[PDB]
Amino acid sequence: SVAHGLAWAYYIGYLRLILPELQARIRTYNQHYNNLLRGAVSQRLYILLPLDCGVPDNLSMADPNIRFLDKLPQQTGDRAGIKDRVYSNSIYELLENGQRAGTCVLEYATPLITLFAMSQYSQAGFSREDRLEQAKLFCRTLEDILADAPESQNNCRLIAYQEPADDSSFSLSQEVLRHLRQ
Amino acid sequence: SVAHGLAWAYYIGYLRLILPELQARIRTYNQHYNNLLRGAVSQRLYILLPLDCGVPDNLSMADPNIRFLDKLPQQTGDRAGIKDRVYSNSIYELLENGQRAGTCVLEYATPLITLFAMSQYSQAGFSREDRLEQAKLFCRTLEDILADAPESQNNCRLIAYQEPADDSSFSLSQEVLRHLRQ
Ligand SMILES: Cc1ccc2c(=O)c3cccc(CC(=O)O)c3oc2c1C
Ligand SMILES: Cc1ccc2c(=O)c3cccc(CC(=O)O)c3oc2c1C
Repeated sequence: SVAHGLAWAYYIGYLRLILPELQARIRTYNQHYNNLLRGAVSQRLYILLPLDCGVPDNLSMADPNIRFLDKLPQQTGDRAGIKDRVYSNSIYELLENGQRAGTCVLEYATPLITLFAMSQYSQAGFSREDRLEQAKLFCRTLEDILADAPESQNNCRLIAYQEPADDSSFSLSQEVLRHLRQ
Repeated sequence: SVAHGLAWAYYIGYLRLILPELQARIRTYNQHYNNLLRGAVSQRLYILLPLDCGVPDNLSMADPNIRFLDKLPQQTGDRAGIKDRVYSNSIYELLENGQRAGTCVLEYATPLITLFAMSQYSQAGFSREDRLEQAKLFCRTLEDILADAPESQNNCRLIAYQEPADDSSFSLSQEVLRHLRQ
C-alpha cells in the first residue's frame, strides 16, 4: 500500500529526526526572543493533513488568518541521509477577528504532496479515488505509529480535515485553533 | 505497494527539486574552483542503491577508495514543502590503484533507510524478504520515472548493487567507476 509506506517514510525520514529536539528548540526560542514575540509559541508541532491533498506553496497564503511570523532556530542533521543538512521550522500567527489568537509551529505533511502528484501523473497508475482512500489510510497509519513511538510522545499533533466542497466558509485557522485550545 | 509509493515520493520530494539546479551548481564549481581541483567533477548526481538496504552514517568510511573532497556550494529550496531547508551535497574522489580515477557528487538513496527500518519494526509488518523484493522494485520504478522525467534528463545515475553477503570482495568505488565511465 502506498500510504502505509509513505507514513513509515514520513516518520523514519522526518518526524523521528525532528521531534526529539523540538521542545528544546521551542523552549529556547521562547527565551531568546520572548521580548520580540511578547508571547509564547506552543510546544507541539502541528501537522496539517488535508484529505483532498491540496498543499499550497505558502501556508501563509492558504488562509489569510494564518501569517508567518518567524523561524525556529535551526537543527543540523548528524545521521544517515541528513548529515550536515539544515532543517528549520516556521512559526505562525493565527488570527481571529483580525487579532492574534494563537502562535504555533505549523506545517503540511509532505507525503500529501506525493499523493496529489501521483494522482496527476499517468505513470503512477493512481486515480483520484485511490487518492482520498490512501490519504485517510495514511493518516490512520501515522496515528498508530505516533501513538506508540518513543520520539512522538506529546510533541506532535495531527490536524486532519476535509474541505466541504459545497461552501467556501471553512476556516483552516479555526480548525487549527480548535486543536490548539488544549 | 511500498516501493512504488517510495520511488514516487523520492522523485517528488527530492530529485525533482534538486536536479534542475544541480548541473548549474557543478559548472559553477568547475569554473570558479578550477585552480584547486585540477580536474572537473562530473555533471550528474550519482545515487547509490545498495539492494541489502545498508546505508552507513558516513559515506567516506564505506570504502578506502572513496574520499571526501568538497561540498558543492549550496542550494536553498523555494517550493512547496521546502522553504529554507538547506541541502548539502558532497563531492568525492574515486581511487583506482592508489590514483585518482574520477570525481563525482555522490549520495545514498534515502528511501532505502526506510525499507530497512520497516523490516526492523514489527508494526510495519515487513519481512527481510519483503525488503529485498521492494528494494529491487524501488530501483526499477525509479528508473522508469527518471527515464520519462524532463527535469532529470542526463543529470542522474542510479548505481544499484548487491554486496556479497558476508565475504567482502566488493569495491564500492569500482561500482561507481564502472558507471561513471561513459
Ligand atoms: C517537498 C516534499 C514532497 C514530498 C515529500 C514526501 O513525500 C516525503 C515522504 C517521506 C519523507 C519525506 C521527508 C520530509 O518530509 O522531509 C518526504 O518529503 C517530501 C518533501 C520534502
Ligand atoms: C533520513 C531519511 C530517511 C528516509 C527518507 C525517506 O524515506 C524519504 C522518502 C522520500 C523523500 C525523502 C526526502 C529526502 O530524501 O530528502 C525521504 O527522506 C528520507 C530521509 C531524509
